[PDB]
Amino acid sequence: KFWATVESSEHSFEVPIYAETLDEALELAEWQYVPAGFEVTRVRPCVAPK
Amino acid sequence: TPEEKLLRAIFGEKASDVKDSSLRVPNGVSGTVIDVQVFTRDGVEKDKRA
Amino acid sequence: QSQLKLLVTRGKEQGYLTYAEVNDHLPEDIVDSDQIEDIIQMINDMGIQVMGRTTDPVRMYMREMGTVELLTREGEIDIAKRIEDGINQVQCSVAEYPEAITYLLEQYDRVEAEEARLSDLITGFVDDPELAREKFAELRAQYVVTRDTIKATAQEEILKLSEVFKQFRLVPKQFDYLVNSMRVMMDRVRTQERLIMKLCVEQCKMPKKNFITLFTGNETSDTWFNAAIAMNKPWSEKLHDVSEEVHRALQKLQQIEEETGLTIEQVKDINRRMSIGEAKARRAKKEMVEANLRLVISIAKKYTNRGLQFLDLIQEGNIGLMKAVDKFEYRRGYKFSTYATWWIRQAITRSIADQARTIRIPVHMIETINKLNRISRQMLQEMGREPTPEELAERMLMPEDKIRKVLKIAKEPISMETPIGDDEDSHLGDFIEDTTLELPLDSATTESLRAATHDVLAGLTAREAKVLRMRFGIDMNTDYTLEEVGKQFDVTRERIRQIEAKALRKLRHPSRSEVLRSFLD
Amino acid sequence: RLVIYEREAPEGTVKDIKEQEVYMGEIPLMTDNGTFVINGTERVIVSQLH
Repeated sequence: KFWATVESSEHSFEVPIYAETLDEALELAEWQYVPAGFEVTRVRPCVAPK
Repeated sequence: TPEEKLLRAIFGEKASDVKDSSLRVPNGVSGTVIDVQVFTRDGVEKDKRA
Repeated sequence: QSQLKLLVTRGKEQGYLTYAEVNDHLPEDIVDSDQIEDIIQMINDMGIQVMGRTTDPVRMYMREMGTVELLTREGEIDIAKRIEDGINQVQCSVAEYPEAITYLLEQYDRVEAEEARLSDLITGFVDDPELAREKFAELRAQYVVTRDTIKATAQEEILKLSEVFKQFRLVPKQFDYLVNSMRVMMDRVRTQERLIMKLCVEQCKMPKKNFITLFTGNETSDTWFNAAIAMNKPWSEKLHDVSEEVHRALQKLQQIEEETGLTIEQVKDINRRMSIGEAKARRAKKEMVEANLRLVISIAKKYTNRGLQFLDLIQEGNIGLMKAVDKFEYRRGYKFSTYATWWIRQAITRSIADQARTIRIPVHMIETINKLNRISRQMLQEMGREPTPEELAERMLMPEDKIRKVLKIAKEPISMETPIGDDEDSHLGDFIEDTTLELPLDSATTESLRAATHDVLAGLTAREAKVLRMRFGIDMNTDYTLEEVGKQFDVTRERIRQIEAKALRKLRHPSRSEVLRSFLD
Repeated sequence: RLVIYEREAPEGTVKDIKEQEVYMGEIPLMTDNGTFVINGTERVIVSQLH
């Protein structure tokens, strides 16, 4: 998955966004975030050494 | 109760049919009575003091 | 075309939503704890709130009855006709049952024998004790004429028997019991029929096609049994194994033909006919009610605030409407509307009179209170303030001292959870003291007094202690009568009564008496 | 004044009763000190600000 950093209002936080690509993760993030009046700050890939 | 009935029998004390509800001065306060008022229901005979 | 934006949009336009509504619509990728619990914070930063079918049955009932088509002036006559056709059919079905007549005759034998009253056996026939005593003999006569015709000429007299039995209006309870008896008898018939059936098809291996072939029309005789099994059929020779059971259980089957005075063929027909009639009746009557369901609401809208819910009112009123449909006859020409109105209103009022109170009071009490409430209206501004408490009932037809009590119990109790002053969590019932409790001080003094009295009783003689304990409930259950004391004490009567007075004296002196003296506060 | 207008206007009155000063309620009076008495006790109504 991908952790998308969303920031709005008085504070910020990260939400999981599942996708097959970083770019796709960004698109799926924005499409599922921006229109609500939420800003999309950052997108990070999930590491987790296994 | 039995013990109380024994007590009544020995000391010959009539158990009153009337409980004492009387208004008494609250504990700790010592005043001087400066006045008394008696309010009587309309139709009920006034007492002596009243 | 966003899920989140839809959630937030609902939560913006409305502004204001509940946890569940937010849980309903969530991002495809958010199912878990920190993924919601934080989204709430997100939402509770802007447009902040946290906490078809509209539920409340006031709607659903209104719609469901909103479906039903209103009747027509002529349609009422159609439905009522269906009713008449329906009922009297089951009445005739009752009249054609021998045990139904014999039961009536026997119960009347119990009436004249003073083992029961008339009110329980009859409401009157088409209408006096003498007239009853005779008409009943008419019934009995038409019975005793048809009883001897059991030999093709009987079908003629059975008609008249039905006629005279029909002329009786039975007490509803009795009629119900009759119908019940009939259907139960039918259930017995089915018991034997099914028992015999399962011993052939379900066990003995034989088709229901062949089984019912020789069954219908006899079922009592051995024509289908002793004259059958030898037929050389695949299902024939298999019938030898159970042949005992069926033949043993057949006795009751032919016994029913005696008890009821009808062949097994006839019974089923009569009771089935009755079932058809009953079903027809209820089928029309329900249809009558459903059309008039609106009237009930229209009436109930008057009685709203009397302490019963809207739907309670409309339901009790619905029951009233049902009663109206049950007791109505179109042949009287009375308009069903203005008729049923009074019934519905009656059910409503009678119900409110009952269940709207925490402490339920009799009807005449409610009425008596009402009259006082009405009298207190006219003298309100007439007396310049309000009529004196002892001037109301003067106009009433009663001793007038009731006004107090009547005005007392009538007041409904105050909710124990009623918020008291300070507007805090302090509630009325929180300030209710427990009087019924025995304070610990007194409970200790009682123990000390027990020990004390015990000690004082340890000082007397063994027999004095025994008799003084026996006279009272001291350290024993059920204090004994002065004679019983002697019964346990051998020597009896005036003896014991003396020792008592002898004990009290010894315990009267300020040596033994000084210890428990202070308990006399 | 209870006026009953004659049916089918122009509006005159068939009859009208002037019935005399119907008493509705008593109202609390303010003392010369700007206080009321609710029960046996001087009461003050605080001026609001809205």
